[PDB]
Amino acid sequence: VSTGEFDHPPFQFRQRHTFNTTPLHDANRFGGRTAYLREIGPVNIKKQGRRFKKDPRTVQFNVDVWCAQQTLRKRWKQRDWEVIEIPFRLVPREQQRVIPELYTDIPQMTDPARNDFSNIRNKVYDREELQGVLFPAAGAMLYPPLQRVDKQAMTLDKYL
Amino acid sequence: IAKSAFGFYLARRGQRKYPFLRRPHIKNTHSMNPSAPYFWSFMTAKSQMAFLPEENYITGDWTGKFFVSKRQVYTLQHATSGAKVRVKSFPSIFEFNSPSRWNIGKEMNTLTKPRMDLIDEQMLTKKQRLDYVRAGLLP
Amino acid sequence: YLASSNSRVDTLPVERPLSHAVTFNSDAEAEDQLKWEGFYAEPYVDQAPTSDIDDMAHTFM
Amino acid sequence: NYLSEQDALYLSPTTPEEARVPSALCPQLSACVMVVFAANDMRVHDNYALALAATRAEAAGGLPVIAVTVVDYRMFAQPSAVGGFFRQSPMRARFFLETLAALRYKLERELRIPLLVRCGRPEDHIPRLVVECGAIDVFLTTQYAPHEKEVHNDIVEAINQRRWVSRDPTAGYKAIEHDAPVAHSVWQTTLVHIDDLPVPVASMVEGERWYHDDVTTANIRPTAAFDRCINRLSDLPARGDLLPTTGELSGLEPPPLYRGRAPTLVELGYGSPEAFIEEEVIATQSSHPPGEDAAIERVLDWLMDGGMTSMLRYGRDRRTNTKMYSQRLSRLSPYLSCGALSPRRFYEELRRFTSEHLRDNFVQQQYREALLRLSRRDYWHWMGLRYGPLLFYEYGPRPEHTDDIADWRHDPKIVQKWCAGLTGIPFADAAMRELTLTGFVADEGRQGLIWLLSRGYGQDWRLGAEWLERCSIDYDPFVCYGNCAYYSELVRDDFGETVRNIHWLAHHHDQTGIYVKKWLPQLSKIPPVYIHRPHVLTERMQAMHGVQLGKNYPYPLKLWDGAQYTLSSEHLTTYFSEGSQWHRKAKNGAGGSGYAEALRHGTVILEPHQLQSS
Amino acid sequence: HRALADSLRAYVEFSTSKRVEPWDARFKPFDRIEKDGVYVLMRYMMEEKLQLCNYHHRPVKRLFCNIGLMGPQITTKARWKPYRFATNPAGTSKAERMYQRDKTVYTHGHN
Amino acid sequence: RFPPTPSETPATQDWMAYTAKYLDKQFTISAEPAPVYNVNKLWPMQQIPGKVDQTPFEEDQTWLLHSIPVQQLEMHHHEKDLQDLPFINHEQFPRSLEWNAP
Amino acid sequence: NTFLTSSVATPPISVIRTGPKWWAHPERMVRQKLMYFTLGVDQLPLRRTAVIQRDLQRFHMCKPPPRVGDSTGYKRSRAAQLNTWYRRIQYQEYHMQHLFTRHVWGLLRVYPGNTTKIQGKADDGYVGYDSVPFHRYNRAPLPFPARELYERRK
Amino acid sequence: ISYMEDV
Amino acid sequence: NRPEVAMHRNTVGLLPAHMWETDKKTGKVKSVKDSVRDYQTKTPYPKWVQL
Amino acid sequence: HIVSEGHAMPSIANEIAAFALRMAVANALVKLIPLTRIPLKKSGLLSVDRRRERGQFPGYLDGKKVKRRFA
Amino acid sequence: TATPERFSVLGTTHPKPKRTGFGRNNKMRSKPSDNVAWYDKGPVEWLPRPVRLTYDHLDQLQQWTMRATLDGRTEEFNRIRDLHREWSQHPLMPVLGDVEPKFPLNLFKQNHRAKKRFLVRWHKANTPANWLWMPRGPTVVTPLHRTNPTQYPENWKQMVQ
RNA sequence: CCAUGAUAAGGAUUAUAAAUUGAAAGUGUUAAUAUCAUAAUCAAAAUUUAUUAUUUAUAUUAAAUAUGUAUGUGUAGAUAAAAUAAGAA
Ligand SMILES: Cc1cc2nc3c(=O)[nH]c(=O)nc-3n(C[C@H](O)[C@H](O)[C@H](O)COP(=O)(O)OP(=O)(O)OC[C@H]3O[C@@H](n4cnc5c(N)ncnc54)[C@H](O)[C@@H]3O)c2cc1C
Repeated sequence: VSTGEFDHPPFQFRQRHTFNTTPLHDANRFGGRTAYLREIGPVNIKKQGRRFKKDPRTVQFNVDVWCAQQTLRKRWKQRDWEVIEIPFRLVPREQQRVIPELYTDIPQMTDPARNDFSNIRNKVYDREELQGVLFPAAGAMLYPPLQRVDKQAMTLDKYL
Repeated sequence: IAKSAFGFYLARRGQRKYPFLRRPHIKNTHSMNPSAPYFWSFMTAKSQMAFLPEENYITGDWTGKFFVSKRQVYTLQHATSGAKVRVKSFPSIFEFNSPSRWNIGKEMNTLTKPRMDLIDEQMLTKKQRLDYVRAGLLP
Repeated sequence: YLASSNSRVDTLPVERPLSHAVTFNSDAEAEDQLKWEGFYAEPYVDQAPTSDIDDMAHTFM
Repeated sequence: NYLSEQDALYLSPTTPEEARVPSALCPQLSACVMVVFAANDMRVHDNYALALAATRAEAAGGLPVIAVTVVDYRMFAQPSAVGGFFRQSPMRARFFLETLAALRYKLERELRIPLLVRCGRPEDHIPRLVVECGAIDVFLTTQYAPHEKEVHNDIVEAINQRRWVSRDPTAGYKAIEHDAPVAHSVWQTTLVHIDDLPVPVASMVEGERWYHDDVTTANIRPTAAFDRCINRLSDLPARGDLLPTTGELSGLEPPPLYRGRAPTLVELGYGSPEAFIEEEVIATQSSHPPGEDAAIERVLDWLMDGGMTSMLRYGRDRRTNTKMYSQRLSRLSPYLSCGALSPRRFYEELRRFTSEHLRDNFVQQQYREALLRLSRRDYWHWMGLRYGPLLFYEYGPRPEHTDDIADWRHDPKIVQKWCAGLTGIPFADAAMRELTLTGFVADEGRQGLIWLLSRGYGQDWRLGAEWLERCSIDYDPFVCYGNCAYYSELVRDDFGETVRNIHWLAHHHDQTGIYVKKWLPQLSKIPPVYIHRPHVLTERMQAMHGVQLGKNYPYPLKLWDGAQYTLSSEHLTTYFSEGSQWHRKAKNGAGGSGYAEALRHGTVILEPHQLQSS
Repeated sequence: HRALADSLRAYVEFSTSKRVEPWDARFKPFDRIEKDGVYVLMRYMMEEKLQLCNYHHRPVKRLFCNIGLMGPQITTKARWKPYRFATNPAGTSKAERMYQRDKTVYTHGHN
Repeated sequence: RFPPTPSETPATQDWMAYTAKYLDKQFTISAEPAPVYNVNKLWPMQQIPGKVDQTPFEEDQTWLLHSIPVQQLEMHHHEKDLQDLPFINHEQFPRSLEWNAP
Repeated sequence: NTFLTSSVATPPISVIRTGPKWWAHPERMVRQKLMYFTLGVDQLPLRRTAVIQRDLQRFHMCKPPPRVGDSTGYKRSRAAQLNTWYRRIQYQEYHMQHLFTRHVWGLLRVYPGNTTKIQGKADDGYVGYDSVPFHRYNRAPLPFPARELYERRK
Repeated sequence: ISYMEDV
Repeated sequence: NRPEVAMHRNTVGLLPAHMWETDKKTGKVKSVKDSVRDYQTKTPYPKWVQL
Repeated sequence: HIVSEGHAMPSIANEIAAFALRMAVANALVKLIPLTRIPLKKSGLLSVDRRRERGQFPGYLDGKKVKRRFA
Repeated sequence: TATPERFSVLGTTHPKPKRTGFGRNNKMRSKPSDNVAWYDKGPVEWLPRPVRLTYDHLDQLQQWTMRATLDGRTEEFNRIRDLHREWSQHPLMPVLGDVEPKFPLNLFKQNHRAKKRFLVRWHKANTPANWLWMPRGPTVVTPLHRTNPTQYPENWKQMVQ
């Protein structure tokens, strides 16, 4: 669910800047990208104006591609991780299996045997645990080990 | 009022709206539209690597063409050879009697003005002359 | 603000405010008071007078 | 200070190189016939002086033709005789400047005749410009108004002997010194030229009816010959070096000093536009754009729409009451006043339209009524010429007819309220609002306003006349002052329209109240019974109709008898006093537009007058 | 042919000539005094290249993108003057300049 | 194809390398610890190895400030061009839209 | 702020007669209430508008009441009086919104649209980067920079 | 009747 | 170069000043001289054509 | 839990969709508890309104409800 | 090709005269229309422009009022509250017979332009300055708002003992 | 040219209800009258003609070739549309 507007408003009478009504291409709809489809000033239909900006189909395609670019940039913002190849033997137990290609089988689970019901296509491993396998010749551990917090420890949250 | 055979056969049906870029009779009245920054990207092939159209070359054992095609793109040889170059246009034809080097690489339809500003004062009727005067096109 | 002479008639006559009865003996009197106060008047604002209709009739004749 | 700077720049004993008319390369084109455009005329389609210059140049003499014009600084921000009104309000000055710009554009782009604009005294500028340009013959139009007849006489006298001026001291110089000119004056202001009237002006019988009789037998010169003479200027050669360039046509750079620059309103001495701007509701949807071509288009569109009903209702031979709210009436008075549209052109166009649409039997009556109106304007011109300076004196031109008129009285508060339009009479309010906001108000509105000021209240008629001069953009001196005197009972002439009461005019012309409702929409709820007398309403009716006297609608200036005893301070609602809205309207605090506005908000004042507070 | 030569000349001269600052001095990023804010960064880091790009809107926006130290602040928060307002010469001080441009030049609104 | 790929730079791969080369020249570590295996920056797309190429832009500004054109002429599909238009839907056979071909 | 185009002003009757579309829209109403609350003044006009408008939209679907027909016209006069009173209350709310919005923009150093007035430091009206080369209401030219209503430093 | 006020 | 990519790379060297006559008072192009008879080139076709 | 069927849109934050959700919840509650039917039916919760947006028609200028220009 | 200075037929083409009017059919004038606002009547120009308020504006206002409260500057708060007190009084109920005028209806030819013109002019005249229905001035009594800044909670030090 | 017929547009009184707000009175092409009739798209084309909703000032020309014109106080006259999932008494 998104609150943004994916649809280009239909062409109708000239829209005047007022309450409830704004110009169709007033630098605010669909971001500032409407300048690509903006033709300012009074224009003679007889011998002025590019028709591709007046074609509803083309402007709908352009706003669709702009929305797709927004979605792609936000997805890549989410994608903080990177993918590294491992030859199937240094991977953890949860990966020593056959993973079907994307959009080819039922969305798999990460070993539901031990009450782990995550998505195998979305699980992300941290660098600390895989530091040894990723840098066999590094010698000294360049990345410090991840200091895990003990849940059984008696801390302030447990009402000391 | 344009006079042609298809005028009687077909009907304009008023100011009907056609699909985008799909009008039946193409009349590129904007071929001669000038644009200095977009000189090489207006009414011309999009890619500079593309070869010249087939209409710029002679294919078979021809005997002679009265006029060359509009899409034929002006080249250096058109001016250097000093031959006869003609392009079909209203009313009859336009002949390149002033060979210039500033139009090399542009299409002849782009060079020729489709909608000529000149208005004939001879074939104009009394009512039509009055209409043109009222519109301001004629004194 | 100018005044007006109470003895001689000035060149510009200005009407004094009208007096209306503070008590009404009859419902007919109350209705007349409302009618002449304009309570029962249409709130429409005149934009074209009957003179236009009369001129149309005269031209038609 | 701007006038002093212009005098130092142009009127110096030696003209600087930055302000020099370029020397003609052709010895035969060195001489050029000159024509000067006055404020009376700003047209080139029927002006007599331009045609005479064209025919003289094509006959012999200097083939080039040079057009000049001078915008005087003495009639824009200077105080009037009394009341300190602008001789031309900011609106009128804007209209005049726009007309001048349109005329200059037409002259320099169609006829290719340069128009040299100067700012300052025409008597100082014109003869020196003629000497500098080496003009053979200088043509102009006859000016016969006060402050204008004298400048015309000074100009012709100076150019007769090739006299000069010298900066501030104005030391006249001789022809010999330098850094056969003859002046021709042609009469073109009136519809019918002098010497064409069936009776001489000196022996003309005093009365508009007799002139209406005369004009039927009078003849009007056709404009085709003059149009041909003007058109010949296109083939006639002219000085091309003075033609405008593309840059100065577009306004990228200021025009060269020798070609001149039109003055700006701020520099002319107005100073505080926010004080003089009026923010009120405008009801009329028709406005007159400056320009002779615009005037011609307006005449053609009015004839096509059929505005003859304004002249006379169809089938009504008797003259009928006008309707000011309507858009049908022809608003050509500003054009006729500014000279953009010639009365001869108006008459010939109207006669052509009538001849075309002669099938209807009433168009002849419409045409004759319009010709009667034009003849009335000409009659007022002749009356102004007959009276001369005697008209502008106190108590009108003819004091013997003003025995019944009481002694004039002067009240700054009363005249300020009348000018602002805070009168209790809705008809007077609407007339004043139209006169102030719009370019002009109708004839009935002018009559009502002037009668209310002069006779209704007792204030001096010159105050109302000068306010009409300030506001009405269709201002003609003789016509305005003569009508003011007639409707103030200063020129008491029989066999003419009777002077009528303000109440009479309101009840007659605007009976239903459409005009009053349109121009004072806050009174829209008032029934047509009480539209013209909102003062006579009880508290109950005021509450039910949503208008409170004083708080919302002002009380009338002239109260009824006994009102002073029964009215308290709260109801009166003084509008002009210390700390009031009118006082704080202007940034400098000197009140606002109205009484002594030229003295209060005038940066440059040539005359001292009297300047005192309250 | 004559008009095409003139239009090419005018377009090249317009492209080479310096234009006005394309950023609005009335909005959040370009509001600080010239001695503070993003103006210090502009004057001490990217001042040299602004003269080389001649203050055209596309190169200045691209340089602001590439310089970093601003992030998305040039689009999410910053605003720029319109297309016909950003093409005025270096010193204009007048609104009506855009209508003073030559009309016989067929440069498609590029002075 | 657009967007065009700008010319590469040596030490723009990571902040460590950028600081080491362009900021101080005294940074001890040359670059971030690179795993011995191959890292696919653009995971869905298999790009030709040894070729300089970009990745989908993280920032919004570059998306609308890049040299990305817009649709001007009619839209052409590699297969849908046989069907003239959405209005002129050319169907060879009156088969079901949910029909399957086993 | 983001809307810098010259705008056309509709009559207050035209604004009010619009139902829960723009004038009575809950999103705009709650935004105005939040602005009033942040300023710390009571929302009496806004609440008086809301209590009328929610009942109006609740009863908009049903038919008008059957009436025998008042000879004196008292019922019609009372209905007109109530309608006018509600309209004037909504007028007061509209004016309050259009005044406090300008005041808040002036306090926050927000440049408004073309041809509008902020009582703080812009009484003539603000015109900047308009399609016409003049104020279009004073017919006076404007400098190439729009204007500087506020100082530079924040 | 939607809103009624004592004053 | 077209405007959409980089106008700043345009330089005066691109313009052939000898092809047209330039006004002195305005910098406009008054006229363009003939460019056919005086034009001499050694490669009307690319050198690899060789007829 | 609510499952959307028919025409799916990103944001359904509109009064029509809210009415549809209300009707679905009321019907589910009636099916779950029988005696709940009386208050909901008397308050009109269960009643369905047959109103729908006018279908497209190219003869109209916008396509829905406005004709074309007449001289 | 050495463009000759003498064009035979190119110049002689009856150049089109400049457009006279504007708008529809190039015949609209430059009259001051009904869109003109009055910047003198009240702090807000009448027929106000459609100003729309955004949540970022609300956040900026919250930050500004936080800064003002933390810095102790209360003159803006006092002036805002006084302005609200002056403009936010309860409208008195109109007396019987108070109704805004309506435009007459005709069936043969309804002029919608005049219909909207009358409404616009009437509302333009109906400025907030002359809104007699809304109580204003110092003579009114407001038993809902604090009359002076002295009794506001920011001056709490005074009310002691 | 003329050479029989035939479909359209054009809302004013049969209503709530378990329901649709588009008509038959006729619109170029179609089936009997004849008596020089080769007028027909397969591209790149020639406004003078009633019956047609165009994008208005942060970012603007890449693929079949596709619009260089008109900034001028939301501005005369004349005129168009809607009471159906919308909000009007
Ligand atoms: C106090 C006063 C001052 C006036 N000042 C002027 C003035 O400065 N300029 C001016 O042209 N008229 C003046 N008049 C005359 C009258 O006001 C105008 O003729 C008319 O009202 C202008 O509006 P119109 O063009 O729509 O009238 P129309 O009747 O449509 O115009 C017809 C033309 O006839 C002439 N005309 C008609 N009636 C008169 C008249 N009574 N007196 C003189 N000429 C007339 C004018 O040239 C006018 O333009 C004045 C009248 C009065 C009572």
